[PDB]
Amino acid sequence: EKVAFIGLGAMGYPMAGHLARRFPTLVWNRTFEKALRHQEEFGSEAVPLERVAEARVIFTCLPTTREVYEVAEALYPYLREGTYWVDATSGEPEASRRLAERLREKGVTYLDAPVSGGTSGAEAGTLTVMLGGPEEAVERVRPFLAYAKKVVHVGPVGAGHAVKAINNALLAVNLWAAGEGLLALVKQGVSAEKALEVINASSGRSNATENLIPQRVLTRAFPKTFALGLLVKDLGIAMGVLDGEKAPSPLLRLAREVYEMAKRELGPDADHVEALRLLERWGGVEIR
Amino acid sequence: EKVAFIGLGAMGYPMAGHLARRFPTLVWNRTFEKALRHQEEFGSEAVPLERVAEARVIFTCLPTTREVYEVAEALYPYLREGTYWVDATSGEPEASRRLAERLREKGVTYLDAPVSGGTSGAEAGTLTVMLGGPEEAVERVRPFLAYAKKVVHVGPVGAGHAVKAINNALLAVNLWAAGEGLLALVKQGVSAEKALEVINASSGRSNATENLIPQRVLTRAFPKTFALGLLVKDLGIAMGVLDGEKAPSPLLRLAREVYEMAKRELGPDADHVEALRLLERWGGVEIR
Amino acid sequence: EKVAFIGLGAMGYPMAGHLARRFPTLVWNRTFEKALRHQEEFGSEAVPLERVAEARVIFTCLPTTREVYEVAEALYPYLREGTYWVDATSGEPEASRRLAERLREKGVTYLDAPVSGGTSGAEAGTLTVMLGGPEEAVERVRPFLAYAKKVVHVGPVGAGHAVKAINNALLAVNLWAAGEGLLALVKQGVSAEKALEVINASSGRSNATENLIPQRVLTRAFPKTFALGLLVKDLGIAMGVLDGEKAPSPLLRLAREVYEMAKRELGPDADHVEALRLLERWGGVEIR
Amino acid sequence: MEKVAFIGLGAMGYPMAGHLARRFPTLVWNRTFEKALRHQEEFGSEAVPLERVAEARVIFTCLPTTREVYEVAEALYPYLREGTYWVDATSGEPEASRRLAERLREKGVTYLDAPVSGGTSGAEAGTLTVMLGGPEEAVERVRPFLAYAKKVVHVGPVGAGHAVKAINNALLAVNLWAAGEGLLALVKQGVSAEKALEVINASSGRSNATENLIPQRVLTRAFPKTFALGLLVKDLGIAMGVLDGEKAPSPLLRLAREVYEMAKRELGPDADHVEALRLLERWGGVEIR
Ligand SMILES: NC(=O)C1=CN([C@@H]2O[C@H](COP(=O)(O)OP(=O)(O)OC[C@H]3O[C@@H](n4cnc5c(N)ncnc54)[C@H](OP(=O)(O)O)[C@@H]3O)[C@@H](O)[C@H]2O)C=CC1
Ligand SMILES: NC(=O)C1=CN([C@@H]2O[C@H](COP(=O)(O)OP(=O)(O)OC[C@H]3O[C@@H](n4cnc5c(N)ncnc54)[C@H](OP(=O)(O)O)[C@@H]3O)[C@@H](O)[C@H]2O)C=CC1
Ligand SMILES: NC(=O)C1=CN([C@@H]2O[C@H](COP(=O)(O)OP(=O)(O)OC[C@H]3O[C@@H](n4cnc5c(N)ncnc54)[C@H](OP(=O)(O)O)[C@@H]3O)[C@@H](O)[C@H]2O)C=CC1
Repeated sequence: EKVAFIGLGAMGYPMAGHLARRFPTLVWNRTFEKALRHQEEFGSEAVPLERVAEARVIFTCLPTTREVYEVAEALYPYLREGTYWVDATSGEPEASRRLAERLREKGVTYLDAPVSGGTSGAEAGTLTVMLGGPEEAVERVRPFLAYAKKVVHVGPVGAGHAVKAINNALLAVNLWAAGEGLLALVKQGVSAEKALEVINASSGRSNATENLIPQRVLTRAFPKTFALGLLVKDLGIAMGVLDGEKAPSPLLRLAREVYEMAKRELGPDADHVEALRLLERWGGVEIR
Repeated sequence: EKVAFIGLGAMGYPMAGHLARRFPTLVWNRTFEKALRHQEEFGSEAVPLERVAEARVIFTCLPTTREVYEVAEALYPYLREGTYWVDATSGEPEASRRLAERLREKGVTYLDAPVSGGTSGAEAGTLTVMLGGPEEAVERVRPFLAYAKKVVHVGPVGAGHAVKAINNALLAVNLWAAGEGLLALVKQGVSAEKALEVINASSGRSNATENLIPQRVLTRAFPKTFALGLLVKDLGIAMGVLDGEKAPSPLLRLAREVYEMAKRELGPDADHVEALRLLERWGGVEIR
Repeated sequence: EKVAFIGLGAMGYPMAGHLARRFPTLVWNRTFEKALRHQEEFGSEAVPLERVAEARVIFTCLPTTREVYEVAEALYPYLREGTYWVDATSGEPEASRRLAERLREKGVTYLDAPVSGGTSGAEAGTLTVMLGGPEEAVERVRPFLAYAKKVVHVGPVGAGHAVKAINNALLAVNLWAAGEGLLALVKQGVSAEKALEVINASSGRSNATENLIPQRVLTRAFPKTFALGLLVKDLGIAMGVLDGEKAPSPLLRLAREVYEMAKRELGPDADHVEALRLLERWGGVEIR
Repeated sequence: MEKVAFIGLGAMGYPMAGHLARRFPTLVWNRTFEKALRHQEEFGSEAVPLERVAEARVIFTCLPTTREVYEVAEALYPYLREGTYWVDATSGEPEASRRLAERLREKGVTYLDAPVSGGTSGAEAGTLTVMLGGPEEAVERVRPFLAYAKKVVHVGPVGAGHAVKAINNALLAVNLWAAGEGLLALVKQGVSAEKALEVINASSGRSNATENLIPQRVLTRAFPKTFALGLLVKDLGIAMGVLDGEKAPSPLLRLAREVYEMAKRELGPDADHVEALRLLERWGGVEIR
């Protein structure tokens, strides 16, 4: 059937590409040049936002729930009953539930579907998806997830965003702690390369030490794939998840504050892994 | 040639078993019944501590450098020139360098060779070894490491212990943060099983979420393989490493304090993963 | 002119008494018994909630903004233009700003006016008031604050609540840090009494070391004046203040988590200063 | 006749030795000797080469760290006479100071750690608080010579004074920084820092930091230089050593050392300790005033 994608960003562009190669796909983006470019590259069709309502399934991958609200309100007058809204934005659980209630007024079923895998996973089409919403709706949308591999239904609306936020909080902690430790080792003469060869074959290994630090930090490449400002935004959502019960969570709480320092020192558009540059700055040595 | 192993503990017993099946091996343990048991099971030879001096390579896997010192002093009169001392204890860099100096007076070459892989890695014989010491000595001992797989030379004496401490600090942080995050998700109705299925296929994954939490926490098994007290001891050594330059290290500094709380609440002989029981206690819910 | 006071708790009862001495005063309490008692003691007049709208100045001293909202909704149909609402509740800045906007629709000017000084200060009529609101409105209500001594205009609506929350957050940090410090000194043999004599005459002094620890901890008296659960609640409001700009605030964020630990270990009913009992438990020694 | 001597005429030492100079015949020495000469002209002390310091019955030192105390002790070692007292006002290390005490004992010299609190203003007023560590007999003998102090407390054996000083400064650090985080948040939402402090200083959250440092140095934008940020970090380092004794859970104090290290790395060790708040203003994009 016909699907539509809104938000052709670092993640949305490649994600919509997989959709375009499997289904008749309509695409829209605020900066429309991206939509025209996408049409030429993948066979999708660039359309005015209003036409997105023609789709059986509408996909969004925007910065925050705030922007998803914006596009939903713009489409509200045209939305048709029986339509599904798959939101791949790393959004806010509560605001998303309110959005789902609003969409139901038009017979549109909303599901939070944030993802993990980065731009490389998006390009490969192997993104892990954490779905939140009705089981019946989940079954209906699974076949349309052409850009994913592992798809997990984690609960009702909002549960997906909650799991994504916590996942990113763990990534943040793992990455920053590794930075602190490696900086200390490098300063006393240990090869960062050697330290990681050991760590990645030991109990302290994480996706951060295995697939981010060696490739982006040791190489000094620091490619831009996920804005530091967006990671801080996710950490903020994670704090919201922690506020539910407010059980003692000193480590994750501190994580939000340290990444905020990095954001203030390096800027929101720096890559998230560049947060380690702050440690290098204070340390007076590069993790190299 | 002859090798000898001192300290048949959770790690030492299986480690010495690999040596016993490759080389003529002598074994000794403070609680001697363990040595007699080892001899019966692996074909090693239980001997008085003094006879360990007959070995070309002496291995130790004790609690701390303090105990390595105790054993070394007891052996001083018997140590023979040309002997190698491979210390698999998760020891202190500085104290080990001092010990290496005094052993060098007897013609004994000390190498810090701490390991990672846990009791399961020790049983399989796939331990990762991080060696600190002279290049020539490293090449001489490699063939005797029958309980290892990945063996990395990370620097001079003490460097091995330094890397191990940092590796364990990363494990500690990764593990606790995961606990804080999963606790929050569980309290709002999300299955830890589901959350981990997502996380272990996402960017927040780590050895802690992949191989410790599902196996020990979700199952409620909490097997005893690595004492919480020893992990706190390792964290203490890591803080010594951070003290070298004293670059801002908020996350790792906090990690030592939270695990200390767990130790004081649960006892030093609880398994290190049981630290998460403190979070379950505060949260009033089990991580499942 | 006529005034009305809502909420005759440990703070409100004496506060309304000071008002009764100067102006015709109407009083209301969730439970009538207290209002009748007040009338019989001060000459105020106990009335049904509806009559409170007859006053020129309405005062509220309730548990939280939630209750202030409840009373506001009940009085809304009766509120008259040109009326002032002075809220002495330790409320939430944001929710209170929304309330002020709602009340403005009725020509009612809301001013947040939390107090410090406790029951002793309320009884003596020497409370310190931190006012948030328009300059002209502040000048208008100053002469009505019969229960106060120091009255300070700290900013726009919400600023009073914000200062109250931050103040208690600082009290929390100062008290806990002092505990960690004193615990270490006591463990190594230093007299808690002598340590405090020095500190209280030195740069590290605070109201906590000066008027709380020596009188309540060293003596083991631990009198109940401000519940630990209430301090945690105020710390929560403080985190909300922090959330406005989200500038790096590691110390204050950590403070909320450590007091939450105390609350979960000792219970909400324990006095706030008893939080140090948790440190005593871990340290294995009393701060005395 | 009996004389006293002071080594290290710094921010603290200069005025401290001034109080001694107007009270007893005092010999003074400073690495940068021009400082010693100026002191003689200003207080009536006698600037002399380091060797003459051993002529004193009581020798005072107020140097950066125990390290400098050590090298000055070695230089004087061959001249030290039995029966002399060494009053060390340096904010030093407990353990290193104990070894120094043993070493000095070889010459019949009695060491006492006597770190102080009160800042340069307290030093000038002669109202410093002193925390003594050492033998009761020695303490009683030195009390009458502490002309720059008001409150004097014997807290224990050698090293105990330095320990209490380190913890005191750790508390100051936490109090000052937390107030900064809180004030930064308040100013950002339209709250008057001046008025907020008036309330806080009349409430439970008050501390010496909010009462006598922030209003006078930050709100005014004056940021006078009286106590180097680098030295405060050094003190926090010593405080961490005190926490290492038992290693009971101490999250707040541990974190305090890390945040001030950040400030030191960003602003430099020679900035004033209170300038650490400039880092918060930097991140906040607003000044606390
Ligand atoms: N990058 C990564 O590695 C991962 C990111 N995510 C999450 O995916 C989401 C998007 O991230 P990413 O693709 O990197 O983001 P980018 O910044 O690359 O793209 C953001 C997209 O949102 C659009 N947008 C922004 N504001 C508006 C608006 N007001 N109205 C309409 N469209 C708007 C942009 O349009 P325009 O082109 O006009 O600017 C752009 O298409 C975020 O929630 C992020 O946290 C999840 C997993 C991984
Ligand atoms: N367990 C794990 O998962 C891992 C542990 N390590 C490190 O390995 C080292 C040992 O750990 P683990 O095997 O779990 O320890 P255990 O507590 O199981 O064993 C400790 C061993 O040291 C011996 N020992 C203790 N005190 C003395 C002494 N005074 N003189 C002589 N021998 C003594 C014990 O003898 P006895 O039988 O008489 O008590 C025992 O053989 C530690 O440094 C630990 O941090 C490293 C990686 C993994
Ligand atoms: N400032 C304050 O508010 C307080 C400081 N303290 C403690 O007092 C001690 C001194 O602080 P402060 O007075 O501010 O320090 P300053 O940096 O102002 O002065 C340090 C003094 O030590 C001397 N000095 C430095 N290195 C050497 C050396 N290698 N050999 C001989 N003399 C040396 C200096 O000599 P020169 O003139 O040649 O440079 C100077 O007289 C520190 O331990 C500090 O932590 C305690 C309470 C308060």
